[PDB]
Amino acid sequence: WMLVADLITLTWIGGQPVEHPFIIIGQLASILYFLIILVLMPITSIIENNLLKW
Amino acid sequence: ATYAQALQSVPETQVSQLDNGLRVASEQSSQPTCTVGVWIDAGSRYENEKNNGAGYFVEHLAFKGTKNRPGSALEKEVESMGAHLNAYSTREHTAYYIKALSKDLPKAVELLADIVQNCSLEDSQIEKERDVILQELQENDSSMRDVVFDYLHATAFQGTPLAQSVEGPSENVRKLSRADLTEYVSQHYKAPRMVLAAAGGVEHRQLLDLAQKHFSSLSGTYVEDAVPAFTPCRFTGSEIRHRDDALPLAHVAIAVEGPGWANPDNVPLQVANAIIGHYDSTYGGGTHMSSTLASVAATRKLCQSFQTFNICYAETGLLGAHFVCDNMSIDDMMFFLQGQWMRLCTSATESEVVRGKNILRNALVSHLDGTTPVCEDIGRSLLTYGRRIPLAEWESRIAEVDASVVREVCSKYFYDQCPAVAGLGPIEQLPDYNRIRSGMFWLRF
Amino acid sequence: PQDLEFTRLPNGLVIASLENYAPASRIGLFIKAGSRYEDSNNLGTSHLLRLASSLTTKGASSFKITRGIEAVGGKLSVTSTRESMAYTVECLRDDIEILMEFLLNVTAAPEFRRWEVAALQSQLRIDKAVAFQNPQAQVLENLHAAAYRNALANSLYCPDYRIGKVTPDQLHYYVQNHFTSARMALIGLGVSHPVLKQVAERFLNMRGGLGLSGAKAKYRGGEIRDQNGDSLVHAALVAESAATGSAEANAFSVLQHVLGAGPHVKRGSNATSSLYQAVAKGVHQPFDVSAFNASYSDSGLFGIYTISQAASAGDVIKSAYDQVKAIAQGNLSNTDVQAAKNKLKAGYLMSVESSEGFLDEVGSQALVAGSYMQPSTVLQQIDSVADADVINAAKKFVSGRKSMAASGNLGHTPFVDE
Amino acid sequence: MLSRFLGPRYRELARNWIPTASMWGAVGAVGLVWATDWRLILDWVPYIN
Amino acid sequence: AVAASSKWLEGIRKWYYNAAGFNKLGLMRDDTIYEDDDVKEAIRRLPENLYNDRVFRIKRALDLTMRQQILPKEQWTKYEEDKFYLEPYLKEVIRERKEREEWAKK
Amino acid sequence: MLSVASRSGPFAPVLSATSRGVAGALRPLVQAALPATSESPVLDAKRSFLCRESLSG
Amino acid sequence: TDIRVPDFSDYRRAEVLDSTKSSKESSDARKGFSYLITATTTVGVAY
Repeated sequence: WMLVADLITLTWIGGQPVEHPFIIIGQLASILYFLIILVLMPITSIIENNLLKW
Repeated sequence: ATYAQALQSVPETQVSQLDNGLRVASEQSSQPTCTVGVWIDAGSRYENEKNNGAGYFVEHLAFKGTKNRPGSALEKEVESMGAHLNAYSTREHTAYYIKALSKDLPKAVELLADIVQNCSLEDSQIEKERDVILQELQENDSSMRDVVFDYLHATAFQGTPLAQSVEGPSENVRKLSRADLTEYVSQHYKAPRMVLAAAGGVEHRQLLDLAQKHFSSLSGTYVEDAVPAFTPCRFTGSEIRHRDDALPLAHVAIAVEGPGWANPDNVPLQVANAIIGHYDSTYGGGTHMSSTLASVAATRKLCQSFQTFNICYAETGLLGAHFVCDNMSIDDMMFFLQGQWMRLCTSATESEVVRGKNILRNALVSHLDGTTPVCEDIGRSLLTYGRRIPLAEWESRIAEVDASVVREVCSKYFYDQCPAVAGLGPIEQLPDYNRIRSGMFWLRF
Repeated sequence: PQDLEFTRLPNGLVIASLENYAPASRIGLFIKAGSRYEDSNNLGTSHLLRLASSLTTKGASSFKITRGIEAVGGKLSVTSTRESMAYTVECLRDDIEILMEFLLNVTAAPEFRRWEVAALQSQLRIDKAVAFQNPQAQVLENLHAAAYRNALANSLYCPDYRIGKVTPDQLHYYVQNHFTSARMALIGLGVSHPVLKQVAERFLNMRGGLGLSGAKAKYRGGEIRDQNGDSLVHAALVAESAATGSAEANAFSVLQHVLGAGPHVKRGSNATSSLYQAVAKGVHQPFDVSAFNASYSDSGLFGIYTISQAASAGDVIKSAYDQVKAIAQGNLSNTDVQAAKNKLKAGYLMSVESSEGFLDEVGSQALVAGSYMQPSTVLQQIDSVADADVINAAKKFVSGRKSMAASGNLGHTPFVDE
Repeated sequence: MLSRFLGPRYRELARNWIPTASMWGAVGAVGLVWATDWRLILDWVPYIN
Repeated sequence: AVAASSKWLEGIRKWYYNAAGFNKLGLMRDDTIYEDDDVKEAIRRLPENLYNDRVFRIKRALDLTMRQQILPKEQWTKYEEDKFYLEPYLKEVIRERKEREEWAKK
Repeated sequence: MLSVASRSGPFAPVLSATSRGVAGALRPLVQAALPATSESPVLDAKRSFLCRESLSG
Repeated sequence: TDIRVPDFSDYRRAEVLDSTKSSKESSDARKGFSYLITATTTVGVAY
């Protein structure tokens, strides 16, 4: 649900003009879309594997 | 104490020769029994279409009485000392041999010389050996493996003497006279074409003087003595299909043309066939076996058995495989077998070649166990190589085979070549010859 | 040279080794087990045990046993009689130490896992149907059931109702009670005697003595007839004779070769076989006839075996039985006795030529008698058999109670009381 | 954990297959310019102009 | 493998067992595993009484999810009563796969 | 003293790991084969009888 | 054994009618001929 809220942010930013608050927000949200799928999701499944004693 | 040191302490073979050209060979091994016999260059490839059942007819009359010991008197003498008589006939060789006690050696050599020189082909034993041979032919038709290898020779060597069968057709058996058998012995049972071999508790000096006492009256050179002409035989890619749906299983044999006896390519081609292997449904190994075709057929229950062969003649041969399966499995067995031939022409690894070399070393020493297989190896190596190749020489040829040698020799004999196919039984799912011929080359390499 | 080195261990194990200088080696373990030691509740356990030598053990998995033996080109085989089982390993001289380790895991620490034993039950049906394509095999299993009430009447193959129901607990119980060190012998053929001994001190932690006494076999004079659709009639007719390792057993071995025990010449007419000549006087059709001899540790069987056509089967059995009656009333020449001693002497020396026959011969002597005897001693015991003892062994057959088994079209085959 | 490439026997994986491919990384510089209507290798030789 | 956090890290394990909710459907931990090829070989090797227990527990949980309901709280699977019935059979299947893979490269 | 194969007639089965199953010693005893028409039938679970056990190498 | 292949001489190529050899040799010739007759077709359908 953090990934769904990240795609709502990019839909709002993409209809805004290219100004001061909508460049630092629109480029950090572009980073977090790739950080969740590639890095954060495989590490969190391994942490949940250790907590269930397998 | 070492396998290398044990190959040095094997006793050697001593060869001699008489004035007529007869060779005499022995191996002494310090045991109270022995095996002595006579090996002849004769067979069905020396017969034409008029006398194709001549050499197999003569092997039947060989123990039925000679001039000195008529009728059953030969059989009473062999049995009363506890000895055994045996014989066989292939397409190129003929043998008679005796297993006896090593102190009965002078009597054993005397009986063998009377069998091959003075055998009576009496006209009442003929016309009663015809019906025995005619009934034996009907018994051979129930053996599916013997029928399908006769089909493979008849289609690979179509218009040559090498396509004939050993037994000969049934119309020849009905008409072979006494005159045709006496011409067969005079033309073929000749002393430079014969070998007297012995293994066991034998001294070579004793066998040589027994050979001079009983065999010296053999004709050395002949009347007009023309050189025995050797017509070679060519290979033809072809197929023969015998469809019979009432039989429960199907037999299929396929081969390409292989090398002759004295070709040095024979040793790495036997390392290669030992990687494919053999399988049978009574094996305990099953799905864990090293051979890929054996492990697949055990997991999916594809066949009853398969085997690979290496048949050699003087100038040519057959190199292939034979399998038995049900009517729904022929297309899958042919697909996996042809994929293993192409995977040795390319891609053959060093770890497969180490296993295949260990199999061939074990099969060579396991054959030479007992006086009868040692004596047969002496008698047919002198007709084939002109000498006995010792076990230390076989090991140095095996040790120089590696993975790149196997890839070169398999590509030479298998890759993009026309095979010969034979099939018998419920064979509607045996693939078309165009689809079989396309299986001998790849898309990539 | 170096004839044999024979040794008893303090736990009862027999070790024998002969040092060849042959490139191959052979190791065999011989056990007093087999079908005579099972009872009516576990029939067929020793047939499944014979088929289970590749399964997972405690020291090696089933993958490593198949791959590890095939990597050096070796073999592993099991052979069984009613009284013994034998585990054999062969390879080249430099590979023998790692195949000796596989042989000790199979026989001294097996696991019988549930899913592996359950997958092997269908192999019992394949193995029995292959063996029963020979008509001799089922006739000889019916003959032991007709002759005994117990303990030699059990078949070498599993009964049909029992296929699918041999359990892992039965296999564990059979090995625990019958694979013990005082019932075992270890025979080597290309290995030195110190190497086999420290091999042997790696299976003595369990299996310390004798496990279970078997029941003594009791003779039954029965008869089993099996009508089917075969083209020829197979029949056998026996009586009780003598146990192995006695002076009367040697007289029955000579009597077998007087009568006829197989052919010597290829496609010969069997001129010295007195059984074959007496049948062929009145019968002018295809047949075969032989003398049968089976010797065990506490009993034995001796008789005749005929193969004939259906309409001629009564004539073949009656003329074969009449020839044995002539020997029992004194008609016996010393020329025929001396010719029979030559076939028995030469056949024993020829059966010990190969490595396979020599290793089996040392293994049977170690379990039955617990010693080794040179073949010069065996050849003098055959020489001491007199003409009066051959006539007296044919009188024990003629006056003894008979057993019979037949198969084929039995419309002209006589009953055992007729 | 794709260590099936890392083995001491299948190093000859790539030694029986690359002698096929001695030109096969440059067949686009031999074969595609047959249809591109460019001059990639058309200056290399006086074969073609 | 820390002795100072022996009880603290067992508190996070017991918390995660209740936050996950297969125990509310009456399931054990080995009921919820994803069935790849090694898991499907371990199910085939189970004894007949443990196989039949697993099949009924899964069917009862699929029927509860169809109705969007859970079990009464006295019928939930306890944390220190969950039996890892599949774990000895699965460790042996994987060890056999890794043995056939070292052999294929050596 | 001796084996059951020396005093020939009682039979024995074998199982191998890489070879075929064999039954008995004197069960195919011969000169029933020189008398005419002894046919070994076609089988449904058929086996190889020479079974590599006498191969030349 | 009464079964033999019927004669194929009025279908054979010229190099394999001698019936004595040309088993292994003159085999690269007769299939290298019938591979050229198809290899022109692919460059004939390339263009």
